[PDB]
Amino acid sequence: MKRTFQPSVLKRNRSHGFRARMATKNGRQVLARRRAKGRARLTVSK
Amino acid sequence: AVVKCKPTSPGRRHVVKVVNPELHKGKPFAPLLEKNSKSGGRNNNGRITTRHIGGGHKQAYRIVDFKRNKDGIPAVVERLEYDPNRSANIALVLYKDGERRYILAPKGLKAGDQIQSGVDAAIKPGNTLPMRNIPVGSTVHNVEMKPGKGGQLARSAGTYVQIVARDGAYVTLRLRSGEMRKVEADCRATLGEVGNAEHMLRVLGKAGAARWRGVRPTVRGTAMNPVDHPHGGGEGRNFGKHPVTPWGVQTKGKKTRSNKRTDKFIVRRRS
RNA sequence: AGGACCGAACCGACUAAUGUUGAAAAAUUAGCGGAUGACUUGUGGCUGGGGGUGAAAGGCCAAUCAAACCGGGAGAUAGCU
RNA sequence: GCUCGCCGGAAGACCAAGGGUUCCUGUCCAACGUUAAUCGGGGCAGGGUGAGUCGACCCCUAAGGCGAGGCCGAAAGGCGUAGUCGAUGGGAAACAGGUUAAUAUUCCUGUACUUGGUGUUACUGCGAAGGGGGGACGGAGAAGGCUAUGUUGGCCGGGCGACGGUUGUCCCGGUUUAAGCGUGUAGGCUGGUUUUCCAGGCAAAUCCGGAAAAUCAAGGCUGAGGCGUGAUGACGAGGCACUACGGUGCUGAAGCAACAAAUGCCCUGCUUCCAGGAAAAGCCUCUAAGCAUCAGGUAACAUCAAAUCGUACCCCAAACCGACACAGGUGGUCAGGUAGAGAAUACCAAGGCGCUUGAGAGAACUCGGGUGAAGGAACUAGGCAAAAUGGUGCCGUAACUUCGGGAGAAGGCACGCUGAUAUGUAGGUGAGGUCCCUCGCGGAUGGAGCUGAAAUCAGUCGAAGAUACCAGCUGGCUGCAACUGUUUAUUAAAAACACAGCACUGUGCAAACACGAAAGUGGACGUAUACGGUGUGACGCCUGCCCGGUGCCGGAAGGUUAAUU
RNA sequence: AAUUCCUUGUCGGGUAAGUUCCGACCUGCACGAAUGGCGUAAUGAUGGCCAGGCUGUCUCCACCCGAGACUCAGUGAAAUU
Repeated sequence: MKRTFQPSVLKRNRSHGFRARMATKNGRQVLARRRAKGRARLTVSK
Repeated sequence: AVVKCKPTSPGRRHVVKVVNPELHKGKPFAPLLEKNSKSGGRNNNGRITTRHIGGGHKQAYRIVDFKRNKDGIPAVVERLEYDPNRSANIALVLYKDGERRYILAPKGLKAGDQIQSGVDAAIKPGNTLPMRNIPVGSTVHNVEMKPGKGGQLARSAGTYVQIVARDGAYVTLRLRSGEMRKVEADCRATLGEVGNAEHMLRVLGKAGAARWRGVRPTVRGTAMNPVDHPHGGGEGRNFGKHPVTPWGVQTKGKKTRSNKRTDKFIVRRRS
């Protein structure tokens, strides 16, 4: 049976990449929250 | 010619085809072609705005000349062609100077016929002149509404217009819908009718034929749930309300013309 | 010639048995339907929650849908256990 | 190591996606492996990925995204022009052999090819963000000509049989070779060259398009395969010597023909139909502004340059998605033998495996199968399940019907092997020879050799000859829906939803309508034979009566009635 | 009647025996003409009924071939309380 997660690197970066987060006001607020919390990995870049 | 297919299988019993051997059996004129991508009834917001649109056969757009502003240069018809973007056919013409263009095919035009446009043009089918120089009571097609922008009326398969009177700078016309409209006596019009009269006698014969045209199936509305359509549902087939669109409009007599901007070029709207 | 006929790949899911702390949070075995088309499939793209999409079942929208998920108002209110 | 069993259109081989050292060698057995473990995709250490030609980057664009100014919007922000990004598509070049414990079209040997820069010589009209050509495109069907590949014969090497026979019409094995370069065939398309003129291609133009003459018909383009060369080479079954019995030096015979034949190639072709089938650059041409003893352009030779990143391994699976070493899911490529219509099915080749608990016993009962006396649906809500029918050719076939169907209706007969007709027939393929020629990959004639159906007659074995696998039960009456299709992923596949057809009604274009505070976009680069909404639902015969109520469409005399004054 | 409460309406067909099925009758509780009426060849993993063939479905079960169940060695769960 086909499951929900079908990996694809190209789509992963275009949907949740660093540059995708910096392209909108709301996306830049996601990074600000994660920086304040101290996350070691801000995005899924690599 | 109208041809009825034999019932060799279900889906062919009721098929009626219109065949015209005069059409060109070859590729069209490349220089007068353009890309035409499908939309699916969706606008720049990505939402569906017109339903029942989707799929179909790939098509290319033919650049047709609706203005006919080349005066004083006779042209000769080369061949008739099939146009997928419209119900009527088109004709490829060649001017003396060596230019080619596409025009709507009149009723009785063939290969080799001569056409011309201008004030001094002859009164023959295929010629375009301002309505000021056209006699009253004659039949025309591809009528301009404002001088210089190109024809917009009577462009379908077998449509035409009739000039009924000429009072001043305006001419009164009877449209195919029966409406009495008047436009300025400076708009160009083409003599004759658009010849595809047999286009109305075709019978698709099966559901798949409609899908080839890009038409998607229509759901009635009385078969839906109340949350989806005013006609809603019910135990069985109830329908105890007045007919109505989605979004709540009558659909059974309620007029919806609310322009009020022109309100002068209409006399005998219809019926 | 054909939304034509028989039938593998491929796409579906009508019947029975098994399984039901299963091999599997929907499968296996034996039969079954379509199979040049309103067909099927790879890669990428667009439509966002009182909104989308829907050959229309209140179906589907990340194992969740008569109003998704995450955080916040929030220690909502509970004449009831 | 010797046997046995299983897969073989995969359970074999090579990749993309995804994973990220799982790859190779040495060493270790606590934990991990559903048991033991000396073993492992486990622990520890070392080693391994070599490119001008493969891919990425790069040049070009599709859907779509972003978007200087701009338009619009309380703020945030939305749309969009010039532009700039975006493959799943277009765009230059390498083949065979050898080699490592682990990489190679990347290293080695042999033999090739492509695009640029600089320089020399000779001859010269060069020049763009512009014009034209080209790139450039659908479905189905029909053959013909070929190759991959297979079979047999010939040839070369070896063999004479654990038990009757086996010096022959006997047995086993091999019989292989590329890109490139030259030739330009089967076949496809198009009539050529010359001169003058012209409201067109945003200006120009020798180019494209158009018009009028003259002169010849042989001109050109495209094109699988074959042949030659590459190759006095490489490879090569088997021998002879090192020899830790793990392997390398040296040497090495034959290397031809016929027939059969693709879903691959000629073919982006040809024929035909309606639903009428991407874009841009590279590339080939034409000139403008400009520059001409320069600069640039064409050809030959020499020389230099071609960077950077990926390359191990798994990839229908124990390494990816499912919490697992999980009977599930996952796109592309390669396609041997006998029988067969076949990529079905049965047994096999190359190759790969026996699925990570075993040993005994031979109770009830459960699961998956085989057979059955007499009866044959008496079972049961119901023939659920099971049994049964099953192939090819010929004969034959009802009611009804929209004349196509119903129909494979139903039903009946014949099927193996051997010999002859015919020491292998009809047919297919086609050598030598003879003659001719525009002598060439030519044509006519010619028939050797090879290959090979079906039918009839006679004989013969068994209980049974479509013997295995494979492979329709059939008929009569009737409700509903015309039909092919669609639907509750995970208890409902239907009489429900679609449907062609029919009717009513709205809409004259800045259309109605829909998404949007707006701009704007879809409808549509469409124009009433068009588009939206609603009901009905092929086709045939038909669709009656009622406008009081509610809605919708018209009408003006009167009464009543808002803000305002 | 996919519509009929009374109801297994009444008569005929089929069966030794038919609340179902088929054909008529009309007392249509409560059919009816595009939320269409009545017919209709072909089609259907659609509903009901009757025959031929066929059989372990059954009268009524018997034997046999395999995988578990049982014994030995290794590893070693769960609901509940």
